[PDB]
Amino acid sequence: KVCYFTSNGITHIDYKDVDLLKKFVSERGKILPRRVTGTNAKYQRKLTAAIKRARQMALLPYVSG
Amino acid sequence: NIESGIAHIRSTFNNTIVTITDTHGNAISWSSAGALGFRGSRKSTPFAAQMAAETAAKGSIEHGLKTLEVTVKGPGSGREAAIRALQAAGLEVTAIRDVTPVPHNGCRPPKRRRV
Amino acid sequence: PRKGPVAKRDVLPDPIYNSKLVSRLINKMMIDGKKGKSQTILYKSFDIIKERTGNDAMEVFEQALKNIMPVLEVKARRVGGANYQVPVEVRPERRTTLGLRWLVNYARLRGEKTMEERLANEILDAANNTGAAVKKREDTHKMAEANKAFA
RNA sequence: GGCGACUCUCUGGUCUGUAACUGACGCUGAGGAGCGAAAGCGUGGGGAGCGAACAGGAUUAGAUACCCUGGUAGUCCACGCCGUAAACGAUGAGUGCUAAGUGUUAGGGGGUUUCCGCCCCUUAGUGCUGCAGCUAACGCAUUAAGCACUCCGCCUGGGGAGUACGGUCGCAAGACUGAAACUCAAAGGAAUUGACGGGGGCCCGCACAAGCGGUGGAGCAUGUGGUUUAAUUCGAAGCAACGCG
Ligand SMILES: [Mg+2]
Ligand SMILES: [Mg+2]
Ligand SMILES: [Mg+2]
Ligand SMILES: [Mg+2]
Ligand SMILES: [Mg+2]
Ligand SMILES: [Mg+2]
Ligand SMILES: [Mg+2]
Ligand SMILES: [Mg+2]
Ligand SMILES: [Mg+2]
Ligand SMILES: [Mg+2]
Ligand SMILES: [Mg+2]
Ligand SMILES: [Mg+2]
Ligand SMILES: [Mg+2]
Repeated sequence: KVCYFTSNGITHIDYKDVDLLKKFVSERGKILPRRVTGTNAKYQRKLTAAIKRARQMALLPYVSG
Repeated sequence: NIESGIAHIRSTFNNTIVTITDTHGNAISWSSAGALGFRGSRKSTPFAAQMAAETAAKGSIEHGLKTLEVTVKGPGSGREAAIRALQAAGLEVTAIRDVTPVPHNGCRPPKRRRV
Repeated sequence: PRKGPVAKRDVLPDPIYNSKLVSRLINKMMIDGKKGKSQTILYKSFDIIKERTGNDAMEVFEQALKNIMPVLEVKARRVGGANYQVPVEVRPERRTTLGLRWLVNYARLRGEKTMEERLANEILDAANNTGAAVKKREDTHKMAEANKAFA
């Protein structure tokens, strides 16, 4: 596996960048593990924050199917 | 006499629901676990799930029901047998629902049984 | 036994009808190793079948078996602190066994004086889809279908 | 001790690198002061879910339990009190020194390389394995239970007893401090061999299951118990005594 954020050289994850965050959630809406996505620990923290901010303002869903 | 309808899969250790309702959730006939004069452990068998599902299906056929949209909500005891029984008429399971709390310990569950 | 299945011993077919199926019955009916008495009863009972009906006794007898022989039986099973009579498919070998046993058992409980008559009369009752050995086959099925839940 | 949705406000520490500055300014620390899970307590709120007590239903010889149905305090909030836990790594703090191997968290430097990436080195955590050494053994092993030095706390057979008395603290519950008489010849630790388990695994035997025929009921024979007798001779007692010597 390889980290999307380390490989592409992304050092900051916007909550508003929806299309990026859709790569790291399930069909149902649940945040995908590091085992599946292969992302780094530091980015997985930054990502998770971004997901949770997105869900607050209805950019991403809590639960959906 | 409505064409389309719903059923609602929600399964635990030994509890499952699948009532026959309309598109807007107005009831017509009902299936959930038993209902059929079965009692005790027999009530939670996969066999008894079939006979509950058939009996609610044949109740709804008389209301001109042709198709049943069913949900998905985790695995359990007698869920697959209940679908097989409903495929006497034939239908689909498109939707996927859930009964889970978004907190681990949203409400505090009752204490573990010492048995 | 623990080791495995065992070689099931074979019986010879019989000096009139040429029937393994009916030599077995002599042996079910036999008491104290008196095979002569059981042969005599059988053969006498089959005469009596042929006179009353007109058809071949063997035939009526094999018609009778079909009605007596069960297909499903319950089996006692302790699970927790309550018994669940579980339904099981009867093996082809065991079907005959339960067939003949019930025929011979319920034959002996009839009110006719002689055994040859009791056997004959019971064989005819099974062919009529009534009697005691049939009612037994009905009652085993009722219990099996009542506990159809289990598998 | 603990801390897990999100956001903002205020705020503490740690790590890395750099060495411009300070120039032993350090370590430990009785008493003291503070913080301190849960339960508990006070006042005022709140109360979905859960649920001591309590009630009912079962279960059972009984069942003031386990299981079921309810359910009060409490669990939550503010402020105050309490100051204890197997508050555990059952391992005081500081410092140095003493093979390796491999994960992982947050950094740093340096390779060929455009980065990504790979590789080497390195600091501080966090794990696993394992040298020497240590250990009663189990085990510990650069996150030492090794080798050293400093300072603090604590132990001195088991009971009696964390009790009594006194004292301090506390609204109370109680906490802390803490004996003796008397009594025993053991309490203990680790490991070993067994046996056992309503532990696990694998097997076997008319052990069960599948069958067939009995015994237990009757009369009688026989042995035994008991009772009786002048004596009812002695011996055999679950299986493995009782048509046994
Ligand atoms: Mg002191
Ligand atoms: Mg509390
Ligand atoms: Mg209170
Ligand atoms: Mg309760
Ligand atoms: Mg203590
Ligand atoms: Mg702790
Ligand atoms: Mg301690
Ligand atoms: Mg200090
Ligand atoms: Mg048996
Ligand atoms: Mg007797
Ligand atoms: Mg004697
Ligand atoms: Mg003796
Ligand atoms: Mg003996």
